[PDB]
Amino acid sequence: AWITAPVALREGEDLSKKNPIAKIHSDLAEERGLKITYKYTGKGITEPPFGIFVFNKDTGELNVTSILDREETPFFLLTGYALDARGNNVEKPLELRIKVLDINDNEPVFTQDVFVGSVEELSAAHTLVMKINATDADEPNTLNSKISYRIVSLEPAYPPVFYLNKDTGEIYTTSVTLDREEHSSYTLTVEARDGNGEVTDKPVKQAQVQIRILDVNDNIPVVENKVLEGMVEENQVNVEVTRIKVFDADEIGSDNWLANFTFASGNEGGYFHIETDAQTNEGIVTLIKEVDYEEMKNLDFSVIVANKAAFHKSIRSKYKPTPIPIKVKVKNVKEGIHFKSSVISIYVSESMDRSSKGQIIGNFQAFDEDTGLPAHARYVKLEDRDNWISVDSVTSEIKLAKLPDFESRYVQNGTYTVKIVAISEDYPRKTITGTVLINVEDINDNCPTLIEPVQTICHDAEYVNVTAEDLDGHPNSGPFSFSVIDKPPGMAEKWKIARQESTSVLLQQSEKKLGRSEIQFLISDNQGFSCPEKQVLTLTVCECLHGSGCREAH
Amino acid sequence: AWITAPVALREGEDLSKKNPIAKIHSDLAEERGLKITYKYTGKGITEPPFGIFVFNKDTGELNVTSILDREETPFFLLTGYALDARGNNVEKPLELRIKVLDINDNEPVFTQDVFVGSVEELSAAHTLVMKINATDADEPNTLNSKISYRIVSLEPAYPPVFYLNKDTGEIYTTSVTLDREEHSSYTLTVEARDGNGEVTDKPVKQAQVQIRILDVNDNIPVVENKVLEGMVEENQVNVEVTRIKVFDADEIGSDNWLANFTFASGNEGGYFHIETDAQTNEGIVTLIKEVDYEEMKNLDFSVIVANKAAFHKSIRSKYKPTPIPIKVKVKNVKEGIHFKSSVISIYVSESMDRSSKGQIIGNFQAFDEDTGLPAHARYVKLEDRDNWISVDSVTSEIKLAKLPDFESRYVQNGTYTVKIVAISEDYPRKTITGTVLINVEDINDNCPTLIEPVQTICHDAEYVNVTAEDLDGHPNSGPFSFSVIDKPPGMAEKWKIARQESTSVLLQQSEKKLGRSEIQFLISDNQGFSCPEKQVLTLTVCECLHGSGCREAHHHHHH
Ligand SMILES: *[C@@H]1O[C@H](CO[C@@H]2O[C@@H](C)[C@@H](O)[C@@H](O)[C@@H]2O)[C@@H](O[C@@H]2O[C@H](CO)[C@@H](O[C@@H]3O[C@H](CO)[C@@H](O)[C@H](O)[C@@H]3O)[C@H](O)[C@H]2NC(C)=O)[C@H](O)[C@H]1NC(C)=O
Ligand SMILES: *[C@@H]1O[C@H](CO)[C@@H](O[C@@H]2O[C@H](CO)[C@@H](O[C@@H]3O[C@H](CO)[C@@H](O)[C@H](O)[C@@H]3O)[C@H](O)[C@H]2NC(C)=O)[C@H](O)[C@H]1NC(C)=O
Ligand SMILES: *[C@@H]1O[C@H](CO)[C@@H](O[C@@H]2O[C@H](CO)[C@@H](O[C@@H]3O[C@H](CO)[C@@H](O)[C@H](O)[C@@H]3O)[C@H](O)[C@H]2NC(C)=O)[C@H](O)[C@H]1NC(C)=O
Ligand SMILES: *[C@@H]1O[C@H](CO)[C@@H](O[C@@H]2O[C@H](CO)[C@@H](O[C@@H]3O[C@H](CO)[C@@H](O)[C@H](O)[C@@H]3O)[C@H](O)[C@H]2NC(C)=O)[C@H](O)[C@H]1NC(C)=O
Ligand SMILES: *[C@@H]1O[C@H](CO)[C@@H](O[C@@H]2O[C@H](CO)[C@@H](O)[C@H](O)[C@H]2NC(C)=O)[C@H](O)[C@H]1NC(C)=O
Ligand SMILES: *[C@@H]1O[C@H](CO)[C@@H](O[C@@H]2O[C@H](CO)[C@@H](O)[C@H](O)[C@H]2NC(C)=O)[C@H](O)[C@H]1NC(C)=O
Ligand SMILES: *[C@@H]1O[C@H](CO)[C@@H](O[C@@H]2O[C@H](CO)[C@@H](O)[C@H](O)[C@H]2NC(C)=O)[C@H](O)[C@H]1NC(C)=O
Ligand SMILES: *[C@@H]1O[C@H](CO)[C@@H](O)[C@H](O)[C@H]1NC(C)=O
Ligand SMILES: *[C@@H]1O[C@H](CO)[C@@H](O)[C@H](O)[C@H]1NC(C)=O
Ligand SMILES: *[C@@H]1O[C@H](CO)[C@@H](O)[C@H](O)[C@H]1NC(C)=O
Ligand SMILES: *[C@H]1O[C@H](CO)[C@@H](O)[C@H](O)[C@@H]1O
Ligand SMILES: *[C@H]1O[C@H](CO)[C@@H](O)[C@H](O)[C@@H]1O
Ligand SMILES: *[C@H]1O[C@H](CO)[C@@H](O)[C@H](O)[C@@H]1O
Ligand SMILES: *[C@H]1O[C@H](CO)[C@@H](O)[C@H](O)[C@@H]1O
Ligand SMILES: *[C@H]1O[C@H](CO)[C@@H](O)[C@H](O)[C@@H]1O
Ligand SMILES: *[C@H]1O[C@H](CO)[C@@H](O)[C@H](O)[C@@H]1O
Ligand SMILES: [Ca+2]
Ligand SMILES: [Ca+2]
Ligand SMILES: [Ca+2]
Ligand SMILES: [Ca+2]
Ligand SMILES: [Ca+2]
Ligand SMILES: [Ca+2]
Ligand SMILES: [Ca+2]
Ligand SMILES: [Ca+2]
Ligand SMILES: [Ca+2]
Ligand SMILES: [Ca+2]
Ligand SMILES: [Ca+2]
Ligand SMILES: [Ca+2]
Ligand SMILES: [Ca+2]
Ligand SMILES: [Ca+2]
Ligand SMILES: [Ca+2]
Ligand SMILES: [Ca+2]
Ligand SMILES: [Ca+2]
Ligand SMILES: [Ca+2]
Ligand SMILES: [Ca+2]
Ligand SMILES: [Ca+2]
Ligand SMILES: [Ca+2]
Repeated sequence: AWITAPVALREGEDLSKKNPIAKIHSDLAEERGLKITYKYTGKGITEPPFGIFVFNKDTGELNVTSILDREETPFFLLTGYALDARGNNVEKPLELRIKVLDINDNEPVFTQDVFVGSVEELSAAHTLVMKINATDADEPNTLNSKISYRIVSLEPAYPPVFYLNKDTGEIYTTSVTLDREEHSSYTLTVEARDGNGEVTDKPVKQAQVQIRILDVNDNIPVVENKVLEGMVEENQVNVEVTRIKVFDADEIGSDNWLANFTFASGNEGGYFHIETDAQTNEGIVTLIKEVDYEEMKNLDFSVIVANKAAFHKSIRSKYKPTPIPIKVKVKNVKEGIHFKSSVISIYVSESMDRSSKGQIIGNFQAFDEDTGLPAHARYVKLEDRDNWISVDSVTSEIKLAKLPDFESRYVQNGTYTVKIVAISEDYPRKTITGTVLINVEDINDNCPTLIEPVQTICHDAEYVNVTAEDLDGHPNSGPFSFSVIDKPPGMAEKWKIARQESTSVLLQQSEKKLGRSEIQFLISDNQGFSCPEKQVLTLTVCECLHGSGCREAH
Repeated sequence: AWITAPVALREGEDLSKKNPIAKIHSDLAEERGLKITYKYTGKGITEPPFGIFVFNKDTGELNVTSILDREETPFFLLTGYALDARGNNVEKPLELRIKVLDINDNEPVFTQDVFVGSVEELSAAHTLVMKINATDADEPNTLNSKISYRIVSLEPAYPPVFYLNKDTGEIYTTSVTLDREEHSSYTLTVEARDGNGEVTDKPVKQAQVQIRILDVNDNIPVVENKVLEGMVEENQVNVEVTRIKVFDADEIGSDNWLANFTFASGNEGGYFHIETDAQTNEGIVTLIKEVDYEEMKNLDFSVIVANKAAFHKSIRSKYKPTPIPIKVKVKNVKEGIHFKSSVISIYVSESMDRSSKGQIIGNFQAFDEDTGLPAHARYVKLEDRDNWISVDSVTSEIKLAKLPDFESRYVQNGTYTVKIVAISEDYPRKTITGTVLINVEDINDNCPTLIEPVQTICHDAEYVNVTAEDLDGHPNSGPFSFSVIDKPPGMAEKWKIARQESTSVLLQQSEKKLGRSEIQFLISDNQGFSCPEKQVLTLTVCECLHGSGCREAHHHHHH
């Protein structure tokens, strides 16, 4: 059938000047002579929003009542009827579309009053940072809804490092590089415009953007101290040598900023310890060992600075680790007298051919440690158990009082020890102790003698144990060599040697007669030496009844 | 079916921005996937005026091409079609009316540059004088065509005595009464306006109307204040006596203004005739009968004045006829001698016993008409055929010259007529004639005599007719009495009276022989008189030849 021409009406205006906007009518009223009542139905009449359209039952004319708004109603598809007096259709109901024409009656508005994004420092060009957005409620795919995003102002404005795509709202990084040390945070006011995106004096909606620039370790540390010299006193420990103040441009607090240290050379002795003070970013070096001013050790050392986190690839190999030298000066302190060595060893001999009672054999001179010169003092002897030595009270010269005896009970590991003290003149009177190590030469002045030359065994005895004693130390005692001699003749076969050891021997009589024998030995040193005295063993073999010692009278 | 809502377009305007003004379409194209072509027909496309609308065969859109003028085309009733490729209908053709909206783009204009109308004087209020008209070609029954008639300027502007209905254009009279004697014609300029009848500085078309106030006789005539005496002469006729001048306020020339006259008293004799002069409005009185100064010296009379037309009902019962005095005196004229009567009667007799030859028997005295006295004149006889009279030239005395005879052939009806003339002395000779009628007494002096005493009849005749003659007038002639007398004896018995007429008689003789006879009569008068002479009839009976005359010889004198 025929399509009824649709009606066009503009939004947001009074349309009373266009009424009636439409009129339906049947030719069955005049030609066929029937009273027909017209009525419409549809959105705006029988459906919401109500009270938009009204109609005359008799004429069939249409009427606009209110102002249309296409943002709420894009079109009205209402239908007209022609009814008889009863209420039935005399004509097939027609559809009449009413199109509402768009007008640009609402501005683009941002989804947020404030946008926030972040981008890393030294980012490549055209790196997407973030994206802003807005919406326009007007007719889609028309200039009334085409948004154009623009940058109003910027901080710190110059230079420009952000490009705002006006069509997409995307923000990119430009070809100018970002440097956080130049500008950490960018705050930016944007704008959204309607139509053709033409900048006019019209006040349009605007939001703000806040971009935070992230940090990278692209700045090498630098020492700020003018004078770099350490300072410690003598005989001190756990003291502050120096504080190495270092500057770093990167983000304060971060591992990209935190100073970090390593000894290059000079601390092989382990005299220093270094650690970074994270609050002042100072390298704290301290003494972990006492130093003697007089020994005059050079404690100078060198150190290398870097960041706790590695350097950015952007700056690597542009960095050469150059060791930073640090001289350290030491303070002298009045210490008073001392000995050039706490212990001294003087070597003496047991023989008279070199050692003699009353010969000088050394001194224990006390020096003033500060000036290193000999100081006037009063020396005194100490703990001389067997009175081997004499100490002069003034000159400190030491001389023997006896001939040393290596075999003495007071000698241990071949040494005879003696303490001595020295006292200074004037105040404050200081007392220092010394030690002398008297190493006595062991000479072979002892020969192997029997400890039990006379003894008496049982008849059931299995063997006899002969044992010797040479008080001499190695090698002047060592293993003995035993030798039983044939005196009287035949006896050498009567008394055999079964087993021998280093200082003893086992002896077995073959025939096993019961009586006393005089058995001479020649027991010789490891050097071959032997006693002038004859080593004789008087052994009496007795008849032992079990339990008892020896038989009686019978 | 559904009637398509018509589309409206304003005339006298460019409609390009409104195109396409309309569009038809079928849903059979989209649903059925068929190629359809649309087309329109009607006034503006296929009928004149042409090329006003054009249409797109494919879309079905309509367009207007030129500027419209609804005064030429009020609307366009065209019809749309939907056709397939073959050329047949896929939809019922719909009617699509295109209405043209009016604009007030032409002004009201009068049917004529000038109107003329008429209204009678002192007409009642709201009397329709006339009607003016104007036309507006714009849409009927709209303010664009509602005309408003108004009076621009009137002369005399004041007072307002005309009301012009702005809606109808009709002109009426107001309660202020019109007086044509004050103002005869109103010339009047009117105007016609468009819209709601609002008077603006806009130049609108204007016309002029001319109104004539027609006259009515509502003003009574008035005569001058002088006495109007007149004077005519004696023996004059058809002469102007006087001119009665009369004034009248009504329309000059009209019968409401024309003086009119009726005689009140003094013209019973029919001596005067009056007729009004239409140019001067004067009453022209003229003498239509001669007057005698000796008999009448004054001819005074009266007339009353009115109008030729009747007075208007408004002014009637206010008019009171006042007779106008007209003294007119007659002037004497020398008329000279005259007779106190043109005719005289004189009685005379035929007998000598009273009338005598030479006796005075009357006079014909001439009098001087002016003085009434007897005047000296010379009198003379006239037409006296038989000389019966002598008239004295000096004294006018009349006397016989002969004895009058009643039987005279010159006498007629017993009267004898004779004229007389009198001539005056001094200059000029006036001559007057008189008449004297002389009546004569008839006396019995004639006797009945026979006219033919000698006769000759035939023997075939059975009677003979004898006749007498008495020349006297009645009664002295009258009937006769005849008597045949016995002389000689015997005659009386043979000649017998058969029958007698008044003046004659016939006789029959018994014997009737052939010969002459002597028959004596005594014929007596009606008075008894008879002739002194013997009255004898000599009758000769002759043979006759049964035809006529006497047959034989001597009875003829000669032949
Ligand atoms: C034959 O005789 C020697 C000599 O000793 C005598 O007889 C022994 C049985 C012991 O009673 C001795 O006290 C006595 O002098 C035997 O002695 C051996 O040597 C010494 C003691 O003589 C022992 O040496 C050791 O010393 C270390 C520290 O220096 C200790 O920790 C040990 O406890 C021990 O004292 C050694 O033990 C001892 N030998 C033994 C007991 O077998 C010797 O052994 C005996 N036989 C032979 C074949 O000569
Ligand atoms: C529907 O809308 C139509 C169009 O606006 C309205 O119809 C028209 O209404 C006006 C206003 O009453 C009428 O004109 C008026 O005339 C009066 C006096 O005649 C005058 O005082 C006003 O200033 C105005 O000029 C007009 O005749 C009428 N019809 C048409 C065809 O225009 C109507 O009021 C609306 N309502 C309904 C119920 O349809
Ligand atoms: C920029 O703003 C736009 C517009 O707001 C965001 O786009 C989003 O578009 C979605 C479509 O997915 C819309 O929400 C959706 O509605 C449809 C039907 O109307 C529904 O089917 C989906 O389930 C969803 O609800 C919406 O218009 C819109 N979102 C908002 C919050 O408005 C876009 O995400 C924004 N950009 C950024 C970076 O936030
Ligand atoms: C404007 O219309 C008027 C009135 O309708 C016409 O003029 C007047 O018309 C009347 C009616 O005819 C005239 O009266 C008489 O008309 C009859 C027709 O039956 C005619 O036979 C008579 O002789 C007489 O004319 C009237 O006189 C006439 N006059 C005037 C001054 O209007 C006319 O159509 C238009 N205007 C004019 C001014 O004519
Ligand atoms: C019918 O009316 C339309 C206007 O609605 C005319 O169309 C335009 O004509 C002008 C001049 O040629 C141009 O703008 C375009 O060619 C047409 N369309 C548009 C959208 O502008 C059309 O000319 C009219 N009459 C015809 C076609 O005969
Ligand atoms: C003036 O008007 C009078 C009255 O209208 C006229 O009078 C009549 O004249 C006729 C004709 O002879 C007589 O029969 C009537 O008797 C008259 N009537 C009256 C009332 O007098 C008169 O003729 C007019 N006179 C003139 C000269 O115009
Ligand atoms: C005698 O003759 C005369 C004339 O010839 C006649 O007289 C007649 O008288 C009558 C009166 O009765 C008159 O009319 C005339 O005088 C005569 N007759 C006429 C005119 O016809 C008459 O005929 C004779 N008389 C008689 C017969 O008695
Ligand atoms: C920083 O300290 C690290 C351990 O945290 C240690 O290896 C060195 O002293 C410094 N730097 C590097 C790279 O090792
Ligand atoms: C000194 O002697 C004892 C016994 O001879 C021995 O065990 C010790 O090892 C020696 N001292 C040292 C340091 O060896
Ligand atoms: C005579 O008088 C008579 C009678 O009236 C008349 O008939 C006749 O005409 C008159 N004739 C003459 C001449 O007088
Ligand atoms: C150290 O030795 C003695 C005691 O140990 C003191 O008396 C002396 O003066 C020195 O200070
Ligand atoms: C060394 O020796 C004695 C102890 O034997 C100390 O008391 C003295 O002061 C010195 O330091
Ligand atoms: C020798 O040894 C003593 C302790 O036995 C020390 O105190 C002294 O200083 C010396 O070195
Ligand atoms: C009238 O009559 C005669 C004519 O007969 C005139 O001549 C005479 O003069 C008188 O006037
Ligand atoms: C009367 O008679 C004669 C003629 O009859 C006139 O001519 C004369 O004037 C007189 O008046
Ligand atoms: C007598 O008769 C004559 C005519 O017969 C008149 O004219 C004359 O005036 C007189 O009256
Ligand atoms: Ca809107
Ligand atoms: Ca909108
Ligand atoms: Ca918009
Ligand atoms: Ca940087
Ligand atoms: Ca950085
Ligand atoms: Ca760093
Ligand atoms: Ca020191
Ligand atoms: Ca020191
Ligand atoms: Ca020894
Ligand atoms: Ca020794
Ligand atoms: Ca030894
Ligand atoms: Ca026009
Ligand atoms: Ca018009
Ligand atoms: Ca008047
Ligand atoms: Ca008048
Ligand atoms: Ca008059
Ligand atoms: Ca006279
Ligand atoms: Ca006179
Ligand atoms: Ca006579
Ligand atoms: Ca006589
Ligand atoms: Ca007689």
